[PDB]
Amino acid sequence: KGEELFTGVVPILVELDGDVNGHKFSVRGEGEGDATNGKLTLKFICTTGKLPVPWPTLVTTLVQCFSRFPDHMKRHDFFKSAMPEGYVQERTISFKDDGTYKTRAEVKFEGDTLVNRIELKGIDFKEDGNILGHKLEYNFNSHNVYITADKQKNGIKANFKIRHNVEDGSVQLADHYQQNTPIGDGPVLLPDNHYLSTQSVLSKDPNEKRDHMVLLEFVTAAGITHG
Ligand SMILES: [Mg+2]
Ligand SMILES: [Mg+2]
Ligand SMILES: [Mg+2]
Ligand SMILES: [Mg+2]
Repeated sequence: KGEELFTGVVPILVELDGDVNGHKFSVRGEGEGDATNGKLTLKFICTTGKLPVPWPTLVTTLVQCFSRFPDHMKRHDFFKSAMPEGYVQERTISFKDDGTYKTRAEVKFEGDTLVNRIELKGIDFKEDGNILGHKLEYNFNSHNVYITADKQKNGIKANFKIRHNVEDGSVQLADHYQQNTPIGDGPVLLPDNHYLSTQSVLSKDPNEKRDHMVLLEFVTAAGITHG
């Protein structure tokens, strides 16, 4: 159990219910994860019609348990150790000079499937800013996510800044503050100030008529040799 549950290719299910400035929407995703290789392959669909925000702004919200960990650090993998009961993942995403997403998700196994279920509330967005104005490019940069223990709630925190490319060559910053807490009541592995590195590629299914996002991710864990 724990890391043993990720030994092969694991089916994934993602469900997001969103409300941004009162615009409600839903997203459903399906695909597979291979933690041994740090590989994720997912396809997301907006089931309610058109997405009212850019797909990229939802990437980080839409399963860090799939990171590839080198064998010595595996005893610091909070995310797999909390499995299969899972963890709660909460974020405040503050878009620079624009609005804020508040997210609460539960990540856990439902049988053989790793499930990420999310509620997202977005507030204070500008009607013709980069988000509601859809001025973000359909691409994604690579980011490191620095993970620190928070042994008071028996979990981890992370702070990181996502850089979204804007169609005019500027970069829309999305400041992320993240908290994860186990759902189960037992002890879990806590990290020694490590980081997760992620790389993402966004594309489109040519046969798909619905508003959608195909996503391929690498994700790997690594210790901080120095700053
Ligand atoms: Mg719906
Ligand atoms: Mg988009
Ligand atoms: Mg890309
Ligand atoms: Mg939490």
